[PDB]
Amino acid sequence: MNHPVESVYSALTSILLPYMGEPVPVQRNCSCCGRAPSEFDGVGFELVNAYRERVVHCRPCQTFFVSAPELMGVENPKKPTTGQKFGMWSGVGAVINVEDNSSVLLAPQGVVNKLPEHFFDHVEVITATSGQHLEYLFNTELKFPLIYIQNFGVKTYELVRSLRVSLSADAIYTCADQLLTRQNEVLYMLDLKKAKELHQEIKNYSKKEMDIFIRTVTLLAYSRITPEAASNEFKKNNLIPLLLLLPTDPHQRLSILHLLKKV
DNA sequence: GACCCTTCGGGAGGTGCATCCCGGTCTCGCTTGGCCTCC
Ligand SMILES: [Zn+2]
Repeated sequence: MNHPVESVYSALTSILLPYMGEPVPVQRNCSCCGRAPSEFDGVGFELVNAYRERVVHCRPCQTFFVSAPELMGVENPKKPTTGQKFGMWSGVGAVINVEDNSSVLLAPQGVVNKLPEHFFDHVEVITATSGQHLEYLFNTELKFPLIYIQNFGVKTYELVRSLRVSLSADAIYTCADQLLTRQNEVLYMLDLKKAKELHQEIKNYSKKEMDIFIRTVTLLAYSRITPEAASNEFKKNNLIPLLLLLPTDPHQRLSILHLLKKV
């Protein structure tokens, strides 16, 4: 009930209830989220995946494995009778406003084309690829708390177990269907407040100065240039006030630099 | 049957010629249904 998968379900995949079906009561914890059945009210969906594994899904988890061609379009013409699945979407992002329960679907142009017009009524779909997700996050006024599924992907189990609610702009969790262990959440943490202030301060610097700053920071983060050389370049180009806004973590530096080079 | 006394100075390069060219890969880290066999 009080879990991110329920939030995304109610906001985004509660549009496919009429093609979902009646759950079959179960006694084991859902294999997809992994949470105990105490919050599923004792019921569940019994299902077999393409690897012939007996899998239980809860009401939120099962929505990712539902075929609704009449609502989500046909994903592959070679298999008409199965449609686009939220758990099989790769390169498709989604921002879930938990408090408002509204959702925006950042899908590429091909996915938008495959979606029937009935889908756009329930879900507001903006045409954007995986590269323009950060553009949408940057420009749009996000409402918190929210769940930012950067890439729905195909690893639905790792997407559900990666779902983290982003309470504020300081730490926006980019869930991209890769298991969000505490060891790789730095790659999936988007510090949009710092990125926005760094972009605001990038305006004071010339295009050449900002290209030099970005290249120096990227090379240093990959240990291609010595810190002495990078410091010399920063001092010669007067980029120290930019550096004071950088996180000390090189992976965070790379993430925010990707954000800057996208905007 | 004991020492003698051990040389100088020359003069020590010149050239030529330093290639052509190939030809730089497949992959794959996921799930699903369709189709094809087959216990
Ligand atoms: Zn579940």
